[PDB]
Amino acid sequence: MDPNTVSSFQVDCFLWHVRKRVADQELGDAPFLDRLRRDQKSLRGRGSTLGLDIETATRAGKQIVERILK
Amino acid sequence: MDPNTVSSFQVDCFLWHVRKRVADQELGDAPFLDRLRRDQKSLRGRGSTLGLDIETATRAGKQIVERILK
RNA sequence: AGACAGCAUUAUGCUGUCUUU
RNA sequence: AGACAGCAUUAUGCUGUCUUU
Repeated sequence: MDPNTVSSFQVDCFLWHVRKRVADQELGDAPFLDRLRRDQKSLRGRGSTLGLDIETATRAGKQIVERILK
Repeated sequence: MDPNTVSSFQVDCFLWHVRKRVADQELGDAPFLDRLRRDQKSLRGRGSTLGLDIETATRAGKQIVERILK
């Protein structure tokens, strides 16, 4: 696998999860929710193409984000 | 200000900053960088429409996300 | 009715990953 | 050449915010 393809997928998965939690807390406006829906479909297609699992990639993206924010 | 319009802007600003830091660490693929550029333009337009500053909104988004992830 | 951003559907151009004799 | 996702430009439909008769 191309390293940056995988890391970008992982980060994108984690950031989608963050956005979902924001939406769950009733903080999203209608466009924010529209983007959440579009991006869920996008990540599903990307995940399938890569043979990777979004839930697993989410944990990896969390690790990456935690590293770069310290 | 519509509450969810402002919170969505703040979260989006913070998540853009996170993606920029990911890019700076050479972890982004070309599409990831393409979206970073598009979303920068989008946030500038949204910020201008709202009369808000992206840098200040980034800090608010950080607080929101930290609260959400606790 | 205007400004801004997005989403959906279409077109055209392009980028990336992977497969491909 | 195929699959997937995106970006750019353009068309149409729509959503939200704000402004405005």
